[PDB]
Amino acid sequence: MSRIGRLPIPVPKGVSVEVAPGRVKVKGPKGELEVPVSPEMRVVVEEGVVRVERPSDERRHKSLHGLTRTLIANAVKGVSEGYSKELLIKGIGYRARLVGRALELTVGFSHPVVVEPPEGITFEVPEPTRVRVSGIDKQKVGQVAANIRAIRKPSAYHEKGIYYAGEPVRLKPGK
Amino acid sequence: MKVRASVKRICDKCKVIRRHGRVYVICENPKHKQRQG
Amino acid sequence: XXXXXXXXXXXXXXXXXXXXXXXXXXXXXXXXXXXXXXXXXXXXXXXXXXXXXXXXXXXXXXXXXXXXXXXXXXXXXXXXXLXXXXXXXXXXXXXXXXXXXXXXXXXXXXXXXXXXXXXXXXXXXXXXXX
Amino acid sequence: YRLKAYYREGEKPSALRRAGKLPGVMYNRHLNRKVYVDLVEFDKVFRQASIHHVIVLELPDGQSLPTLVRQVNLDKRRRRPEHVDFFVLSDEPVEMYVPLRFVGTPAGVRAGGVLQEIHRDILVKVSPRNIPEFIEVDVSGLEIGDSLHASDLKLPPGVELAVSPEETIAAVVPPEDV
Amino acid sequence: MLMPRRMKYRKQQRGRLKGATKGGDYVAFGDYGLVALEPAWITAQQIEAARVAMVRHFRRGGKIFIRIFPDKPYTKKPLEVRMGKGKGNVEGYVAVVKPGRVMFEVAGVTEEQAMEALRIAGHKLPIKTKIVRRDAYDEAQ
RNA sequence: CUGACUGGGGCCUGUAGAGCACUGAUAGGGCUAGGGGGCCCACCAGCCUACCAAACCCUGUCAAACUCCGAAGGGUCCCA
RNA sequence: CAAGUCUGGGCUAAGUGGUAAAGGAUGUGGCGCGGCGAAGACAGCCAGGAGGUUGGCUUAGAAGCAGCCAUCCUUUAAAGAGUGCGUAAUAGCUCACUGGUCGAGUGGCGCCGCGCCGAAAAUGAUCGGGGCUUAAGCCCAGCGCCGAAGCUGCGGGUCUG
RNA sequence: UGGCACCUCGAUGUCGGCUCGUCGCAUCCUGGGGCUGAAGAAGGUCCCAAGGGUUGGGCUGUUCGCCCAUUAAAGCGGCA
Ligand SMILES: [Mg+2]
Ligand SMILES: [Mg+2]
Ligand SMILES: [Mg+2]
Ligand SMILES: [Mg+2]
Ligand SMILES: [Mg+2]
Ligand SMILES: [Mg+2]
Ligand SMILES: [Mg+2]
Ligand SMILES: [Mg+2]
Ligand SMILES: [Mg+2]
Ligand SMILES: [Mg+2]
Ligand SMILES: [Mg+2]
Ligand SMILES: [Mg+2]
Ligand SMILES: [Mg+2]
Ligand SMILES: [Mg+2]
Ligand SMILES: [Mg+2]
Ligand SMILES: [Mg+2]
Ligand SMILES: [Mg+2]
Ligand SMILES: [Mg+2]
Ligand SMILES: [Mg+2]
Ligand SMILES: [Mg+2]
Ligand SMILES: [Mg+2]
Ligand SMILES: [Mg+2]
Ligand SMILES: [Zn+2]
Repeated sequence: MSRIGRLPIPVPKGVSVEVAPGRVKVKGPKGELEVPVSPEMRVVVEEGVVRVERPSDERRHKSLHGLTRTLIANAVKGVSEGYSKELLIKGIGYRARLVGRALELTVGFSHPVVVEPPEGITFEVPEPTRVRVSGIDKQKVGQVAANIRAIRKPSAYHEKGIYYAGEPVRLKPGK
Repeated sequence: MKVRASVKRICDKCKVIRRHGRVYVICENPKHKQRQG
Repeated sequence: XXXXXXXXXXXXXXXXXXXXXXXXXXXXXXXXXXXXXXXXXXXXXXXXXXXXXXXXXXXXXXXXXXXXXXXXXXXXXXXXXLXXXXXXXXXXXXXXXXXXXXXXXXXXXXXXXXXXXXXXXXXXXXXXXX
Repeated sequence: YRLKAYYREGEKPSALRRAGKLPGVMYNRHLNRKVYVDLVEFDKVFRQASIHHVIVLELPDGQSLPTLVRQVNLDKRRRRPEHVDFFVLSDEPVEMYVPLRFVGTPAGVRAGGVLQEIHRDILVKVSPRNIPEFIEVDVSGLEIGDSLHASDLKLPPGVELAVSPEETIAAVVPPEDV
Repeated sequence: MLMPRRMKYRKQQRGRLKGATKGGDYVAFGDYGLVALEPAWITAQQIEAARVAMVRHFRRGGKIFIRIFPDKPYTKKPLEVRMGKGKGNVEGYVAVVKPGRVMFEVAGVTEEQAMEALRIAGHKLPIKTKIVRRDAYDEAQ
């Protein structure tokens, strides 16, 4: 047993954490984020670490302790560019060229899919066989990466899909 | 499988998740996932 | 200490003057032969110093309360657990470090091994004639 | 063994048996004294402490009563004891039912039966000094057709034998083929 | 199925289902027992369906024990027949059971296999039937 | 002043419950009148039956048309 | 719609209350047992995860893994004639068993109260309705109040003695 | 299809068809999705979804049912 929040934060390149009496605003060298906090549970803003403290033991104080700490723990490494989040593509003739930020890509359709990115999402394309989605917040990267998953569904008896790391456990062939 | 009234754990690596009120049971292979309904 | 007493007495009775209290597997250079390189000194000085070990701070606290404390090595870092008894000890130590550190990846001998009612050293254990 | 006792003076006790205090009564020749014992102590000792063992009963007068069980009334759609009749043993060869058991290969283990007729080893009376804890019955080769017990080789060590009958004893049954 | 070969009279009544057990709570034959909890009837089809589900489940060892016997004729009139005009025909003999009575008793079957086998035969019956093991709750003195 | 009802005394029953000693059915176990029979033998001079099975004894049961048992109650009579 | 948003202790997150069963499920709250544990416990991340041994015609094939015998031993600081895959069988992936830098609690149960699914019919839906979540539901209590043509307060008539 | 006999014997018109609709989903298609013994198409099954459609004919008084040509489909029921 170790409830998440019984071990401290401490962060080199010590970004600023303020009060914001119902929420948490985190400002770093790259960007600022936002974490909503339940008002009954008290996170405190001491030197170096960001403490977390729960009143009692029921089904909300025992889970919001750990929710509230861990959503800060994403924002600790989030504002210092600690997320790479590759998306490697398979395919016989598939690629993904970038014009500006709207990433069009050939996934076997009759038209290249134009991906419109939201604010604060960088489509770093080093290769035609693999791209990577960068940004600041982990939710903002994982949601857009799920939108990249929303075009092509992998593991359909063969290749031409995405796996977020590369994991073919697809299924047996059909001959 | 699919929607059943009784839910049992075939091939012991099942995980039983109660989401949105009702009970799902999931694995790696999706031919053994179950919804109670 | 509830079920493990006779098992701790199999390494806390004859261990009055231990030998190879070095490092066990530690990923790089770990047996990978299961005949001579695994038991190391069984190709020369038989099996009288091939550990028996279920402790590093468990029954080692009993060995640190029995006689002296033999030696002091891994207690904060990662180097698993390795014990011995005597057998060769001062004799075939370079052969035991040659079969235990004769290949692997480089030379994974033993960090701080004891030697006859005292203690051993890192340089004297890895690059030692005794 | 080593169970506490109390007193009863003609109470309610259907209302007293709600918190795990079932009533009881003990006797050897006279003094039919009404007691009540605790259910997790009597149940916990009564897990393994069977009829053969002399369960001794501390009493607030300072006596240790060498008792045993006469009957456990099942609650019969609740599976619980209502009232347990204790029996003090005195200077008398009292009656005992000892759960003896069987050890060995039953009928040549692959061609083996069930050997289910335990039936609590019908009766052995005994003095309070020669009372046993365990008597052993082997099942050395007893295959399907012949080699039954029939209580002829039912000479226990000492005191006593079965008094009147020699008829109820275990046997070998065929298995359930498909 | 099975049926009693001789009777004093062919048809008989129904009665009620009250009373606790009237005997049949201690096991005294096997190491386990399937004990009932609700008052109902046990048809010979329910006897056969639960008896086949043992010998088809576990094989080569373990004698099955039944302590139920149907002596009550279930009387049912033919279809599309008006009321009166006597009782109906006899189709299958049923067995009255009380709550807390042990019906099925396995023999020579271990723990993890007898819990499973009594669990399979428990669903063949319309009664909440829990499973009891061999305890010290005999009627010995 | 006898009445409905109630209190103190008797009498009666065979229901609930319980039980197998009676009338029947019964899950097993032991014994085995005997029988397809017999390993097969100058037939009785056997042997185990994993073949069947009468009757008997135990562990266990069920019953409106079974009761060795048996209330709570009801009826009747005497007094208040 | 006349009278407590009464005083206490818990419980329910389903509108259960306010529609019913067999069965199922880390839904919660309470009681008892057992193992483990700061001679460092569970899920974790790394580890030589093994030698007789492809034990034996097993009918092609039996390497732990379709199904058989009578079920082993020894090397070890922990390992079977093997937990699930994957192979026609192979090989291989994970292991039951265990060594640590960590960390103070951790699993199987047997009851018990309220719950969830099971629960789809024909004009417009609802527990009487609106609404109700430390309650305006459910369990144990307590002090009051509302509440009939019932009883008493008073007046009047009739019938019987 | 039944059982019951509760309003209806000073009577509540019975089968079928034409016209006219309306509602439920336990969906025939169209719209999504999971599994598959799903290589693709065509499939099987299950979950949500009743918004719209559900043909023109021969046979018999027929509801139903059997055949011709199509469609993606010629759904099951209630509303005396
Ligand atoms: Mg009088
Ligand atoms: Mg009178
Ligand atoms: Mg009277
Ligand atoms: Mg009678
Ligand atoms: Mg009766
Ligand atoms: Mg009387
Ligand atoms: Mg008011
Ligand atoms: Mg309900
Ligand atoms: Mg309250
Ligand atoms: Mg009045
Ligand atoms: Mg008046
Ligand atoms: Mg009708
Ligand atoms: Mg009538
Ligand atoms: Mg009229
Ligand atoms: Mg008419
Ligand atoms: Mg008419
Ligand atoms: Mg539907
Ligand atoms: Mg359907
Ligand atoms: Mg579709
Ligand atoms: Mg397809
Ligand atoms: Mg519509
Ligand atoms: Mg429509
Ligand atoms: Zn699984």
